[PDB]
Amino acid sequence: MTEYKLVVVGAGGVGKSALTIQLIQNHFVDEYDPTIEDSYRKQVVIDGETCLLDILDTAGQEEYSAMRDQYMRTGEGFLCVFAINNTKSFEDIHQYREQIKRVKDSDDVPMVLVGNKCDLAARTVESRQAQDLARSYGIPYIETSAKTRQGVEDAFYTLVREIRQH
Amino acid sequence: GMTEYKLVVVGAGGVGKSALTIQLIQNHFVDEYDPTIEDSYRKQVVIDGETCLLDILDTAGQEEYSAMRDQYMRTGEGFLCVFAINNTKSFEDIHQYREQIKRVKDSDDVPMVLVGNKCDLAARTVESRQAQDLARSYGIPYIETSAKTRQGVEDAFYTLVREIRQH
Amino acid sequence: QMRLPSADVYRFAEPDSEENIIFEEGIPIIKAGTVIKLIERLTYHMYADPNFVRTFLTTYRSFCKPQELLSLIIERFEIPEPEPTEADRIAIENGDQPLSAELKRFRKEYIQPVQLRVLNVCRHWVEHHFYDFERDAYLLQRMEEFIGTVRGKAMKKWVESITKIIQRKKIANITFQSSPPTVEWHISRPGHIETFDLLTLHPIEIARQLTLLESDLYRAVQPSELVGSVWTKEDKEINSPNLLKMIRHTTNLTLWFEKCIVETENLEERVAVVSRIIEILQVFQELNNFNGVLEVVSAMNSSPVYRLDHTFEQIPSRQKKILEEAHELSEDHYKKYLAKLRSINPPCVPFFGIYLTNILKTEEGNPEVLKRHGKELINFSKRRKVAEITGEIQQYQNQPYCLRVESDIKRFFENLNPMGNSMEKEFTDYLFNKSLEIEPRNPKPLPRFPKKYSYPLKSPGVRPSNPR
Ligand SMILES: Nc1nc2c(ncn2[C@@H]2O[C@H](COP(=O)(O)OP(=O)(O)NP(=O)(O)O)[C@@H](O)[C@H]2O)c(=O)[nH]1
Ligand SMILES: Fc1ccc(Nc2c3c(nc4cc(Cl)ccc24)CCCC3)cc1
Ligand SMILES: [Mg+2]
Repeated sequence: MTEYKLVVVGAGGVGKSALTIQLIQNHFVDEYDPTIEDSYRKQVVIDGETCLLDILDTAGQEEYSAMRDQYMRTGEGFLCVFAINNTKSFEDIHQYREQIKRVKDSDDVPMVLVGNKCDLAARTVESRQAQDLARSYGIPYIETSAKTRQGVEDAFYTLVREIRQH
Repeated sequence: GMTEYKLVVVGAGGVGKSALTIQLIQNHFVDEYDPTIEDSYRKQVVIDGETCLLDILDTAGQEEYSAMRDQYMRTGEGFLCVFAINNTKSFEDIHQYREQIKRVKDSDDVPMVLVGNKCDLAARTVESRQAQDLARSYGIPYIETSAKTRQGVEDAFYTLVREIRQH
Repeated sequence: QMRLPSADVYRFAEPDSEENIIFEEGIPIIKAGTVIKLIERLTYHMYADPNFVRTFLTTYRSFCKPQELLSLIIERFEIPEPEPTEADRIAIENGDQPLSAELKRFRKEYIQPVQLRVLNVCRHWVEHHFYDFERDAYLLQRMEEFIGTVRGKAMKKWVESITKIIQRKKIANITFQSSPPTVEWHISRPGHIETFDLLTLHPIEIARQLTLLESDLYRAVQPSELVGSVWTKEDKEINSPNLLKMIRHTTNLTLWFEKCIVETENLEERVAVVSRIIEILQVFQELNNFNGVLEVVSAMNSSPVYRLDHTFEQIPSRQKKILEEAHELSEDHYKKYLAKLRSINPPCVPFFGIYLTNILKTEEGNPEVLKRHGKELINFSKRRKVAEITGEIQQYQNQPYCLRVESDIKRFFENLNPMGNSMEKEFTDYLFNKSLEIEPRNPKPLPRFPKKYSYPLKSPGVRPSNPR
C-alpha cells in the first residue's frame, strides 16, 4: 500500500480539525481547541487501491505563522480550507497557496480548495467566487461540512487522487 | 531441499520464555531484535553435520488466549516445554502442557524437551534435580538455559531436533 | 545560525555529540540519546514531529518518571533571552530605539517554536495519556499550575485552551450518512431471550452483534495496557483490564462453539451446528472481523472438534473451502492474515494476539540502553518499534461499524459462560470426553444418538434481506 502525506491548512477556526476528525473517527467536534500540530493515520481503499493516509492537521492561529515551512516541506498534497461564512478566511487562502508554492519551489503542487461549514445558511463567500479562484489555481473546489459529513470524503480522497497522478 | 523442522515453544507467560527463541535467532553478537520480520523465526543450522531449517513458533504474550493452544500446538512436530527456575507455578504447569500436546498430536510419544529457563537473578525455587526427575519420569531430555548469557540455548533446540530425528 | 543561551544556564543548548545523541542512517531519526537530548528533539525549534510526540508520550515511562518529565519540559520552556548586541547598545546610548534584530529573530525562530512545541507535548499528554494524571493527582496539580501561570500574549490562546481541556478531561455520537441494515431474525423472535441460542438466532445477526461487541472490546484497549509488557506480569488485572476482558471474550466464544458442537450428540444435528458456525465465519469475513474469524478457526482446530472425522465428512464442499481459506490466514506465522488486514477497507476487528507477541518480543529482545563512549544512552529505537505497533493498533480503533445494536442479543453474548462454575482443565477434559463419546476412536464403532433440537435445523442462510 502506498502512503500519502496530506496536510490541512487554513485560517484559525475554519474547521480543519473538525474535518480531519470527522474523516478519521466519524465524529463532529463541537469545541474549538486551537491546534498546534496534530497527526492522524487512516487506511482506506480509494478507487480499488488500499492507501495509508498520513494527515497533518496544522495551526491556523496567526501566532503560529512562523512555523509553516517545516510541514510544507513534508506534505505531498494540501487541503486549503476556508469557511464559507468567513470572508477573511477566504482572503487568507492565497497566502497559504503562495507559501506552499515557495517552499516546495513548484507551481504544480497537489491541492484542493475546501469551503467548509456548508451546513450553515449564513454564507458570505459565494461558490462562484471560490470556484473562480480554484480554476486560477488549476485545482478542484469542494464544499464541505465537518458537522454533517457532506463532501468530507470527496475533499480528502480527491486530494489523494491528485497526489497519485502527480 | 533440506529438511525443515516445525518447532513449537510452550510454557507459562510473564517469566522470560521469549528469551529462548530470541537468543537463538538473534544476531548473536548484537543484542537486538525485530520480531515483525520473517528472518526472526526461521534459521538454518548444522546439527551433527546435517544442515536443516528450523521454523520456530513462539506465541509468547498470547498465553491468555488459552483456547488457541491446540491450534498453535497442532502446527508442530517437536516441542520445547519451558518453565522458569524461579517460578514454581510455571514448573507445575508443565504436566498439563505435556498432556495437551499428547492429546493434540494424538500420540503418547511426541518429540519434546523440558527446558528450565533462568530469566533473572531472583532466587531459584526449582532445583535442577526436581526438574531432572520430572523429565526422567516423562522419558524426555532436560536442558537449563540462561535468558541473558545464551548458555544452553543451542543445546535446547539441537537436542529437540535430535529427538525428532530419532523418533 | 542563531546563537544559543550558555549550556551552563540552559541545558538544552549543549551541542549534539555521539556522547549524547545517535541518529539512524526529511528530518533525522533518533536511535539513542540522553533524556535531555530526547526532550530537546521532542520540542525542536527547526521542525515539528507529531509522531515523535506520540511515540515519546506512549513509551517514556520506561526511562523517565512522569514527575521528572514534567520538570524537564518546564525547564525546556523557560528559555533565557539574549542581551542587546553592540549595535543595540550603540543605539540605546544615543537615545534611539534599538533594532534588536537578533533578539527578535531568537524570539520568533527559537523561543516561540520551542515553547509552542512544549505546549503541544502538554496538550497531547493531557488529551491522549491522561492516565498519568488520573493515577497521580499531584502531577495534575503541577500541570494545571504550570499551564495556568504561563504569561504573554504569544502563547495565550493555547494556554487558555489547554486549561479548558484539562478541566474537561477531569469530569469525563457518530455520523454515517448511510443507515445500518435492518436487524435480522430467525426462529427466536424479538424479546424472546429465553429461546436465544446458536441455531435459533439468525446467523447473520449473530455475526453482526458479536462484531459490534468485539469491535467495542478492541477499541477499548489503551497503550497503557501494553507498554512494559504489563499484561503478562503479576499486576495484569490492574494494568490491563480492557485487554484481558477482550481476550476472555474471544476465549469464551471459542469454547462456546466447541461446546455447542460436542454436546450435539446426533451426527446429523451436529453437522447442522458446524455448518451454522461456518456461516457465521463467512459473515465475520464479510465484516472484516478477523478476531471473529480466528475464534471460529481456533474452535475447529481444537482437540475435541478437529478429530470429528464423521462430522467433517458431511460438511458441504463449499463450506470446507470457506473454513480452509480462513485457516490459511493463520498459516506461516499469519502471513496471509497480515496481508489481508493491510488490504481491506476498515472498519475491521484485528486479531490482537500478534500485536501482543510483537510488543513483548520487541521489549525483551532489545536493550534499554546503549553504551557509547562511557555514557549510557536511552535506546529510543526500541521504543519507536513498540510505538509503531501501538500506533497500528490505534489506527484500526478509529473506524466505527455501521450496524445497529440489538440489546437483547448483545446481552446474551455478554453473559455467555460456557464453562459455568467449572475450572478450565475440568471443562476442557469434559469437552474432549464428549468428543470421544460421540465419535469413538477407531476401531470402536460409531454409535447413534437421539436428536435434541425440536425446531427446524435448516439455516436461513447468510445473505441479508431487505423489505421496503
Ligand atoms: N456548523 C459547523 N461548525 C463547524 C464546522 N467545522 C467546524 N465547525 C466548528 O468551528 C469551530 C472551529 O473548528 P476547528 O476544527 O477547531 O477549526 P480549526 O481550523 O481546526 N482551528 P485551528 O486553526 O485554531 O486549529 C468549532 O467550534 C467547530 O465545531 C462545520 O462544518 N460546520
Ligand atoms: F481451521 C480449520 C480449517 C480446516 C479444518 N479441517 C478439518 C480437518 C479435519 N477434521 C475437521 C473437523 C471439523 Cl468439525 C472441522 C474441520 C476439520 C480432519 C482432516 C483434516 C482437516 C479444521 C480447522
Ligand atoms: Mg485545529
